[PDB]
Amino acid sequence: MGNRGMEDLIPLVNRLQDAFSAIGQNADLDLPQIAVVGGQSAGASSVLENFVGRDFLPRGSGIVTRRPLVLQLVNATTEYAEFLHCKGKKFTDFEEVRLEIEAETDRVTGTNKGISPVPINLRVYSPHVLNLTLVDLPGMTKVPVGDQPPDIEFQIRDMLMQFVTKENCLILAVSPANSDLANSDALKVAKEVDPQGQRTIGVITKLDLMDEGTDARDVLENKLLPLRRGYIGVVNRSQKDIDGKKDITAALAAERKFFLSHPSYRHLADRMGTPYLQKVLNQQLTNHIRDTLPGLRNKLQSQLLSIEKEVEEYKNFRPDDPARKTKALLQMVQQFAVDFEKRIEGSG
Amino acid sequence: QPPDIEFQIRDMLMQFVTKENCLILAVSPANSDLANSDALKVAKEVDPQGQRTIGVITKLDLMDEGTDARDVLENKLLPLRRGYIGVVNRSQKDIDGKKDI
Ligand SMILES: Nc1nc2c(ncn2[C@@H]2O[C@H](COP(=O)(O)OP(=O)(O)O)[C@@H](O)[C@H]2O)c(=O)[nH]1
Ligand SMILES: Nc1nc2c(ncn2[C@@H]2O[C@H](COP(=O)(O)OP(=O)(O)O)[C@@H](O)[C@H]2O)c(=O)[nH]1
Ligand SMILES: [Mg+2]
Repeated sequence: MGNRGMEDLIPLVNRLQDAFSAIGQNADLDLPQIAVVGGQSAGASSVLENFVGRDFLPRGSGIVTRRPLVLQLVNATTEYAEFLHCKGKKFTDFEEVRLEIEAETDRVTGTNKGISPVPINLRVYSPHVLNLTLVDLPGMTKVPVGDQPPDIEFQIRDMLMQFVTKENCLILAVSPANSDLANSDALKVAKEVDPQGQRTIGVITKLDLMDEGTDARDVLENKLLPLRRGYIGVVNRSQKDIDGKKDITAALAAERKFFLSHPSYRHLADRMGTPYLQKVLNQQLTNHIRDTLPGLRNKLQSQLLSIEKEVEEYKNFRPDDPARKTKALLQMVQQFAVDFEKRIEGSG
Repeated sequence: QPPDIEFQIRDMLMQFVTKENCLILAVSPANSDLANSDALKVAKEVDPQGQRTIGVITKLDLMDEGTDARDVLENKLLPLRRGYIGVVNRSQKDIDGKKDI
């Protein structure tokens, strides 16, 4: 478990914040939010929790993500979690967090596969995290089931648009490997909000459920459908694994063996896996934080220039200074005589 | 393929399933959530009452270990008037292996 690529980026945020906080101003470290987009049963929830590094989300077959979950990571001296609707309560075990998520979902949506556009806000504190916003959205569908109205498609789409048309947001498009990539819904959305692929990152899931004799080699090599940032293959847990409480360590080891042994993927074994997706995202934050430094320097540079002309004199102040008093006297008298002539004569 | 490939293919479907004296076979794999099928959405829009539509489930040997399609084959998840029929075809390895029908 855990995400150790944050450690190299936490102090940079602290140092810059301490730099501005001393002057009574805050640092515009507007780190982007990460939205996970995909279709029903694509694997989005499994992907997202691997970036957080904690096992707390609900996952499995069926419509499990019935409400948008917004996770806010906050740097803190101790690790704990809390909800907005459980004010005054403290969560010290993520299993309780997962159960609360299901309970809060059913209380509003019912049990017959309902949805609700009102999100759930989870705030996890920890010393090993940045101040990040992570969004876990419901998957998209075509036809209603259970109590879903005829317009279930568009209600889900609007929930999606509110979080992906927002600037400064990484779109993490997850698609299954055992379905034709031309018929993925994630990529249809990405190419409508991010035409040039500057934000979009593709993930290919379910590489271990391919039909025998077929592979995704022309996908992971960015040949079938060119994507600016390429595709990353991942092998998450199976539904049996979820119900079997399979450990994370075993899942990662199996993912490593898979890519190292599959004949069509060995030459890409180092571009794929859970840890590589962490590295790409972390590197994506680091590029953003370092791309904003020029603005911060210019702000401080402008302020010094404005203040410098006066503090040059204040720093040399001595109360016993006849020269200052007489210089002040000549300035006041010259100001009065100019103001006086202005009002009477019209000069100036 | 131009940007409007989606609506060019759809306009071809709407020339054969938008008329009477026609049966429609809604084909969809079983290794994906049935709620996301494009076959049913088209059939439901053209044949709301399910008079003509018949559902087919094509890939039952490719389902993730630990689940099954009973909720569909028993016409419970998305009840369809004429039910659903499950089939198991030749894999890609078999097509290239010259396996007899
Ligand atoms: N074996 C395997 N199972 C997967 C993979 N990706 C997703 N699944 C399964 O697909 C189901 C759906 O997972 P989930 O992410 O909750 O779908 P979601 O509704 O999009 O969140 C789960 O049972 C996962 O175990 C994969 O790469 N390999
Ligand atoms: N293993 C397996 N493969 C299947 C099954 N049904 C279809 N396929 C595969 O589906 C692939 C494409 O089928 P096809 O009918 O051409 O899809 P189409 O583009 O709609 O015609 C073929 O390679 C088949 O081997 C199945 O039940 N099991
Ligand atoms: Mg989900």
